[PDB]
Amino acid sequence: AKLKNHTSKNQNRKDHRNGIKKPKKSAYTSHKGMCPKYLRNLRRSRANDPRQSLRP
Amino acid sequence: GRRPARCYRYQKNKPYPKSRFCRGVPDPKIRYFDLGNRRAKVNDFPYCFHLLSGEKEQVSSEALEACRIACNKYIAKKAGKDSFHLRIRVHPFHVIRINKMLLQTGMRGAWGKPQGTVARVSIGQPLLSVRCRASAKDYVKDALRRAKFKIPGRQAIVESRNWGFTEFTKEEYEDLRERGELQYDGNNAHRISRKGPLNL
Amino acid sequence: THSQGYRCKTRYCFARKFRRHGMANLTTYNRVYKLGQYVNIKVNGAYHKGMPHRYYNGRTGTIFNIGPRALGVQIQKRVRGRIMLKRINVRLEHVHPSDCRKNHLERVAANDAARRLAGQPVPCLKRQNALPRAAHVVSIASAIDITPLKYDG
RNA sequence: GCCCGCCGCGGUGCUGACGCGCAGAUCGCUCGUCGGAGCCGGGCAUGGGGGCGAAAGACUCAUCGAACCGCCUGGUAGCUGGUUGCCUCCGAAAUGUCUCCCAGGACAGCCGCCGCCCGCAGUUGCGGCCCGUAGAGCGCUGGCCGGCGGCCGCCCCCCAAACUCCGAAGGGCCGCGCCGCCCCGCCCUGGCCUGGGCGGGGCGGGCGAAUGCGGGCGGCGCGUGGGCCCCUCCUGGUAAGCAGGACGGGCGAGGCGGGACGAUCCGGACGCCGGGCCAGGGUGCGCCGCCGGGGCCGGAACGGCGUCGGCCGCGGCCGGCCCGGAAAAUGGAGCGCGCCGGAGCCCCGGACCCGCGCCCGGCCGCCGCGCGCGGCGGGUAGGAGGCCGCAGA
RNA sequence: CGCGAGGGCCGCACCCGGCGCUGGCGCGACGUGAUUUCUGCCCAGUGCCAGACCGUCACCGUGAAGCGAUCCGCCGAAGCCCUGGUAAACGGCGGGAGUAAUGACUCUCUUAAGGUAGCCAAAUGCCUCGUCGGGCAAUUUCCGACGGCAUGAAUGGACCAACGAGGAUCCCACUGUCCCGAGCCGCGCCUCCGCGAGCCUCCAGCCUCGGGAACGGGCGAGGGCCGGCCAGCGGGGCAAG
RNA sequence: CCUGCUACACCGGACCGCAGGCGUCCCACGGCGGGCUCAGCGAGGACCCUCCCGCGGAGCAGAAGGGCACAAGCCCGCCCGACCCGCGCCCCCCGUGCCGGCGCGGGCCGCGAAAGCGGGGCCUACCGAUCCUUCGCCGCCCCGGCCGCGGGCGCGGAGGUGGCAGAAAAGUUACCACAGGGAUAACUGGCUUGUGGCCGCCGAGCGCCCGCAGCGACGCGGCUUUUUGAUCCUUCGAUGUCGGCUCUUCCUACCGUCCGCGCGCACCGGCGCGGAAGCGUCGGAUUGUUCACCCGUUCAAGGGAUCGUGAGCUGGGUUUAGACCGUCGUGAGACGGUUAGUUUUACCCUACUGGCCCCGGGGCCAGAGCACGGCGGGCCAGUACGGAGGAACGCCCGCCGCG
RNA sequence: ACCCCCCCCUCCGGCCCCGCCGCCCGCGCCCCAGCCCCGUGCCCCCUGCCCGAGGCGGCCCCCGCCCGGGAGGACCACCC
RNA sequence: AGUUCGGCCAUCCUACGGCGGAAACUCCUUAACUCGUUCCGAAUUAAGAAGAGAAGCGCCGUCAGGCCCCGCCAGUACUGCGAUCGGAGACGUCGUGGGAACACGGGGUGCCGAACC
RNA sequence: AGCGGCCGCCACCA
Ligand SMILES: [K+]
Ligand SMILES: [K+]
Ligand SMILES: [K+]
Ligand SMILES: [K+]
Ligand SMILES: [K+]
Ligand SMILES: [K+]
Ligand SMILES: [K+]
Ligand SMILES: [K+]
Ligand SMILES: [K+]
Ligand SMILES: [K+]
Ligand SMILES: [K+]
Ligand SMILES: [K+]
Ligand SMILES: [K+]
Ligand SMILES: [K+]
Ligand SMILES: [K+]
Ligand SMILES: [K+]
Ligand SMILES: [K+]
Ligand SMILES: [K+]
Ligand SMILES: [K+]
Ligand SMILES: [K+]
Ligand SMILES: [K+]
Ligand SMILES: [K+]
Ligand SMILES: [K+]
Ligand SMILES: [K+]
Ligand SMILES: [K+]
Ligand SMILES: [K+]
Ligand SMILES: [K+]
Ligand SMILES: [K+]
Ligand SMILES: [K+]
Ligand SMILES: [K+]
Ligand SMILES: [K+]
Ligand SMILES: [K+]
Ligand SMILES: [K+]
Ligand SMILES: [K+]
Ligand SMILES: [K+]
Ligand SMILES: [K+]
Ligand SMILES: [K+]
Ligand SMILES: [K+]
Ligand SMILES: [K+]
Ligand SMILES: [K+]
Ligand SMILES: [K+]
Ligand SMILES: [K+]
Ligand SMILES: [K+]
Ligand SMILES: [K+]
Ligand SMILES: [K+]
Ligand SMILES: [K+]
Ligand SMILES: [K+]
Ligand SMILES: [K+]
Ligand SMILES: [K+]
Ligand SMILES: [K+]
Ligand SMILES: [K+]
Ligand SMILES: [K+]
Ligand SMILES: [K+]
Ligand SMILES: [K+]
Ligand SMILES: [K+]
Ligand SMILES: [K+]
Ligand SMILES: [K+]
Ligand SMILES: [K+]
Ligand SMILES: [K+]
Ligand SMILES: [K+]
Ligand SMILES: [K+]
Ligand SMILES: [K+]
Ligand SMILES: [K+]
Ligand SMILES: [Mg+2]
Ligand SMILES: [Mg+2]
Ligand SMILES: [Mg+2]
Ligand SMILES: [Mg+2]
Ligand SMILES: [Mg+2]
Ligand SMILES: [Mg+2]
Ligand SMILES: [Mg+2]
Ligand SMILES: [Mg+2]
Ligand SMILES: [Mg+2]
Ligand SMILES: [Mg+2]
Ligand SMILES: [Mg+2]
Ligand SMILES: [Mg+2]
Ligand SMILES: [Mg+2]
Ligand SMILES: [Mg+2]
Ligand SMILES: [Mg+2]
Ligand SMILES: [Mg+2]
Ligand SMILES: [Mg+2]
Ligand SMILES: [Mg+2]
Ligand SMILES: [Mg+2]
Ligand SMILES: [Mg+2]
Ligand SMILES: [Mg+2]
Ligand SMILES: [Mg+2]
Ligand SMILES: [Mg+2]
Ligand SMILES: [Mg+2]
Ligand SMILES: [Mg+2]
Ligand SMILES: [Mg+2]
Ligand SMILES: [Mg+2]
Ligand SMILES: [Mg+2]
Ligand SMILES: [Mg+2]
Ligand SMILES: [Mg+2]
Ligand SMILES: [Mg+2]
Ligand SMILES: [Mg+2]
Ligand SMILES: [Mg+2]
Ligand SMILES: [Mg+2]
Ligand SMILES: [Mg+2]
Ligand SMILES: [Mg+2]
Repeated sequence: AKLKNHTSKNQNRKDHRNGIKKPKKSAYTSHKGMCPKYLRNLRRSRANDPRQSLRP
Repeated sequence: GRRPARCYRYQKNKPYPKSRFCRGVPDPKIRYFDLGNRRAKVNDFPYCFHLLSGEKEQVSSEALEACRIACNKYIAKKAGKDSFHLRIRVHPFHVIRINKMLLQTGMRGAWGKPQGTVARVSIGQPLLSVRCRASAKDYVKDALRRAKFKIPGRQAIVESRNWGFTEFTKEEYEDLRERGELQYDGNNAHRISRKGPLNL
Repeated sequence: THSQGYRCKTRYCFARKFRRHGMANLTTYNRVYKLGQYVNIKVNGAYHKGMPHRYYNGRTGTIFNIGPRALGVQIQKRVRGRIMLKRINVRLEHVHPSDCRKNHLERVAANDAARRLAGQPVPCLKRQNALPRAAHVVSIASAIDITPLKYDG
């Protein structure tokens, strides 16, 4: 026997029932994928700033 | 050898012409579209008549051939072979398919083979046109009546204000010829150039 | 569909505009881009390296990375009930600086300017959605008289 | 191992009787054979994947294409049947991907419950970018009827889901509060006294569309993974109450009134009552409710000196309502009876009839609350809380 | 077709058994199916068999190397391979073109061989109710001829007197098979005294149309109808099993 | 897996939908630099050469779409970025894997004066887990020690699963099965009406003449559900599945009989149309046949009712188990012909046919039932009509079927 | 007009008349025309709410079997 | 006004006629050296100053082709939302929003920025 | 993959 192949009939209503979620606020500032040569210089600069440095 | 014409009356499919994708199409029945006396000049035949379509449908090429022979033969009796020029306006460009019963598979793989051609016409579109002189003006609507009984649906017979198969009205055309400003082709009339290099 | 390769369904969107074939003009490489800037994605079909997928044509995003040859852009993309923040790397021929906040910077500059001027009372600086028209007089010394026309066929 | 024929041994035809029998295979008549590879009694031999068979897969105690008896064994089943008290609060899916998958599952979605923590939107407006569809067209890739002028040039009828120089409606993505101005600190990039990033100070400021409204995060788990119909838009097919797709809605899982009659159409979505108002449809009698006014009197091509009304000049074209074209099998259905300057069709105006649907009042329960009172209540599969009843310590 | 007994075929867990109290006029394994007349061609494929040791093909044994495990060589039984035999083994047994309306004839491609003697629209012929003839007023049946979807030689071919509760066609005689039914006998049925069960059952039991899971007893609308029983009957209860 | 279209201008979107492609090919057909310009038209030149103009009309391995001119095409020079070590993202998507791509940090190189470019062949396809085996680094372990062989392990490739998220796998059952399924065929019914069947409209023609007495091509418009298909809604804890026999009722799309008109109607006999469903439509030879085909007669329409009718019959056919033949199959077996093969139960309810539940004599009538068709003969009359032939109204006398 | 309806013909709830021999109930009559409509376009409007003869129209009641023969017949019934 | 380097890439292009040059750019002259031509100093590389406005280049012209703007085409084609509107249907209508293209007629025919003469 | 001379015979865990 044959059954149905495909439909999207009820799927936009299921997509809306819990609201359309939004991504976490901290995903907008993740360092993942930035230049390493920029992320190296970023750490170096702060370690030598007494207002920012966190060395003991 | 044919299904009754009700099986392909309405425009249900997208147009399907003969191309490099559609092959094996049989030849249509109608092959002449300009009859009567087509080489007569523009100034000879000032009267024009039409047969306007009243439906959005499809006309077969078997029916187009029947209506061409009916109209043409009637005028070539009452008025002679050279008093009129009859043009068939619509051309059969659409292919209709048939899924042939005879082992027999029914609706599995049901895409059909070419079987014929039909012309796709719309509301108020001309199907036949006639231009004639005064000696035939009486008998053109009798020949258009003959053709109407070969065509499915409701059709309307009308007389135009234009001059023959030209684009000006008789009064407009008369005056333009009256002052000079109108061009002449072979059987068609145009306006003064008024553009481009002056003479040479 | 039955066939879903990377550049499927691209017959018109990746084609060039009429009489706009050939190399890109050199402003494509002399613009300065900065972290946090807004950009539009438009695929140039003659440049095949760092060419984003067709989903991203006609979206607006924000720069997160400035690389030697390519830029990193963040796009919000809806997937089946949630939004996802996607990150892509795209070469310069497919990016243009965006004016989505151009109108907002003109207004912020104009309100502080018109405050400095004070017109001794401060003007109303909120945007106003078009109000119904006020009362006024109009002359009818010369008035035209029309009517429906008859059917001509 | 001849022929007719009795007992005996067998079992042909009536497709006879019987078929809740005399009987879990019998009875009547008819019929094969009857000195022989003939028939009958007792004793003895062969045992289950084995025996025995002039061979039919026949027979082996009513059991045979593998006997019977007890145990392994309450064998396994994605498959059929059944699955036991009440009230309250919430409430689905019939879809994506993989699967020796296609009558089954796992992961995702949808829902419940338990929580924990501190601006928001299935909307319009304003601003910036994106698309190649309807239409239009023949320049491009193709297709196509003819006419003029000297292969070539000008006209010209007609075209495309896999043609497009043009191009909507319609959609889509982003933005709409913190800005300016001078300084100072730290470290890959530059010819440099350059940049870029992350921070500190001193200063002036300042809440910069509409409308509504409190928001975010996690844990554990169930049911579902055969759908179908309507409206618009499509594909195959002569077509289909056929088969396959799309936005939104419905039935499923939605009571009530109306559509004579129907899961889905027109209204309206539901605690228990009393009063009022009235949606959809209607208002001769069945059967709750009507009067006034102006007109007229299932189905195709194609016909009509039926009637009333128009347009263009006796003629030619039309419109409304009707007549012909109009043939099926039990007796029968504009719901019935019946009506016909209506109790019929189109339009205008004033009423009337009734769905707890809306409004007002009382009571119940739930969820909230300036503790004064306020808003709400349907439900299959499924989930949670508070309890009624039974036997015993 | 196999076997001369130290054998052959079979049984059987083992020991031990059957044919066998037997010996080729015997025992065992298969096919065909009295008589009469016959039994053609093909050993390429598959199967079987005997004669040769070519290649391949075990362990054992043996040589060389190694600290040893081990590695590499040589040796090489049966079988296969190779050489032959065998169809009353299994099976198989033809195309195109012209040539006196036919084709003795010829050229041609081809197989291991190209179906011989015979028989036939057969219990085997698709086309097909084949064609012609016999028989009938009239015959898709029958018989006789003619010649192959896919006839044919112990897959046994053809013919056959006698025989058959075997399958067919025709004729005489005979008749209630029939035109077309009628009358009669006994026993059941039926009524009564005595005796006295099974099956089945949501609830019920009159119709027509509509709608509806597209053929309703119930639902919408119409038309009928006191209630209670018997002898019969087979339309319905989509009757029961 | 891939391109274009279906697809209705974000993305996404089905079919055994349409037109097609892929399992390869190339040490150059690759990288880089420089130079150059292609296809061709036109016009020239002894029996390839030159100029001019040239938006690509060429070429770029192979489908399709897109891209490209001092180049991405062609020619020349030098080369091997068709490398090594370590990460991230895109497409598909559950935001898992796989193929494919892109962006980077660090080594080592090629070409170029240099800026630069280069991880193959312009872009969209060209491919593969666990376990095992094999090879290559740099090391670690063999658990009472140490040395030499050997074995194992951490990282990366290769040997393959095309049914491609990846079992190791031939048939037959007509001797038969089990669990289920109307999620799914064979038979009624339903929707549909291509095909079948029936009916109109137009008027090229035929008909001596004369389109319409009778006909009617080419075309066009409908109806029916008595053919056959298409579909899969109802039924698989079962609706007895062909015909014939018997019996009843219904439809009209009317064949004979009845009543009117028309004719290419003299009579006779034919033909066409409207109204009309009362009566009639039969006996036989061969076939299971429905159908068909012949012979005969008072000359002989078509259909429906669960393809009306099996607790009404019959059982010839089809349709279990025995058996034979031909073709096919290694075989068990399969399919065109052939022969033998059990037809079960009513006493219930309704329907129907009659009969009953005691009530004088004679009558009337509401409702319901229903029944006289057809074929001849004599006279008219060998007459009307027109030679051959050859009628009729009416009356009277018979026959057949039915009652 | 072989069609359709009625007669004839078959069945027939109910009813009527006649034989033998009481009850109750009600109280209201022009006709005919509609393009002569003959002078219209009214009356009734109390069924108890205070109505209750005679005539004229209604209503109720009223009639055995067993037994034996048959031309009748399953049993019954039917005719004698 | 000119040259070198650019931005936007035709209102700048193409064709045919013209008009100009003090400076500038160009054409032009040469084969010792440098380097070069599937052959060729054509190109290109080197070295120069006799001659030019004939070209290129700048400017002007043309009922010029193209390109660019505006108006018309036209509230037409088509279309979102709503309708117990009409029609056997095919299709059309009304309410409330959005709104083309072809054709046709008129106008136009590069400007901006750094350094030098 | 193994011997021999495209032929033979023999081998078989992703
Ligand atoms: K017509
Ligand atoms: K996605
Ligand atoms: K006997
Ligand atoms: K009997
Ligand atoms: K017996
Ligand atoms: K004897
Ligand atoms: K035994
Ligand atoms: K056994
Ligand atoms: K057993
Ligand atoms: K047991
Ligand atoms: K046991
Ligand atoms: K199972
Ligand atoms: K099972
Ligand atoms: K059960
Ligand atoms: K399987
Ligand atoms: K599945
Ligand atoms: K399953
Ligand atoms: K589940
Ligand atoms: K074209
Ligand atoms: K079809
Ligand atoms: K609902
Ligand atoms: K009229
Ligand atoms: K009705
Ligand atoms: K033999
Ligand atoms: K024998
Ligand atoms: K013989
Ligand atoms: K052989
Ligand atoms: K041999
Ligand atoms: K052999
Ligand atoms: K022969
Ligand atoms: K014969
Ligand atoms: K043979
Ligand atoms: K004999
Ligand atoms: K016998
Ligand atoms: K015998
Ligand atoms: K016998
Ligand atoms: K009798
Ligand atoms: K129905
Ligand atoms: K029904
Ligand atoms: K029922
Ligand atoms: K039934
Ligand atoms: K996902
Ligand atoms: K890929
Ligand atoms: K790298
Ligand atoms: K592996
Ligand atoms: K490995
Ligand atoms: K079962
Ligand atoms: K099933
Ligand atoms: K089902
Ligand atoms: K179903
Ligand atoms: K139909
Ligand atoms: K079915
Ligand atoms: K069915
Ligand atoms: K069934
Ligand atoms: K049933
Ligand atoms: K008749
Ligand atoms: K028998
Ligand atoms: K008679
Ligand atoms: K008779
Ligand atoms: K009689
Ligand atoms: K009658
Ligand atoms: K009579
Ligand atoms: K010059
Ligand atoms: Mg959500
Ligand atoms: Mg279609
Ligand atoms: Mg004997
Ligand atoms: Mg005997
Ligand atoms: Mg019997
Ligand atoms: Mg068991
Ligand atoms: Mg069990
Ligand atoms: Mg709720
Ligand atoms: Mg599903
Ligand atoms: Mg698998
Ligand atoms: Mg698998
Ligand atoms: Mg359906
Ligand atoms: Mg359900
Ligand atoms: Mg109702
Ligand atoms: Mg009433
Ligand atoms: Mg509730
Ligand atoms: Mg035999
Ligand atoms: Mg032989
Ligand atoms: Mg044989
Ligand atoms: Mg008799
Ligand atoms: Mg029932
Ligand atoms: Mg009812
Ligand atoms: Mg019955
Ligand atoms: Mg690449
Ligand atoms: Mg798979
Ligand atoms: Mg058997
Ligand atoms: Mg079904
Ligand atoms: Mg039909
Ligand atoms: Mg089904
Ligand atoms: Mg049954
Ligand atoms: Mg039955
Ligand atoms: Mg039947
Ligand atoms: Mg029956
Ligand atoms: Mg039966
Ligand atoms: Mg059998
Ligand atoms: Mg009567």
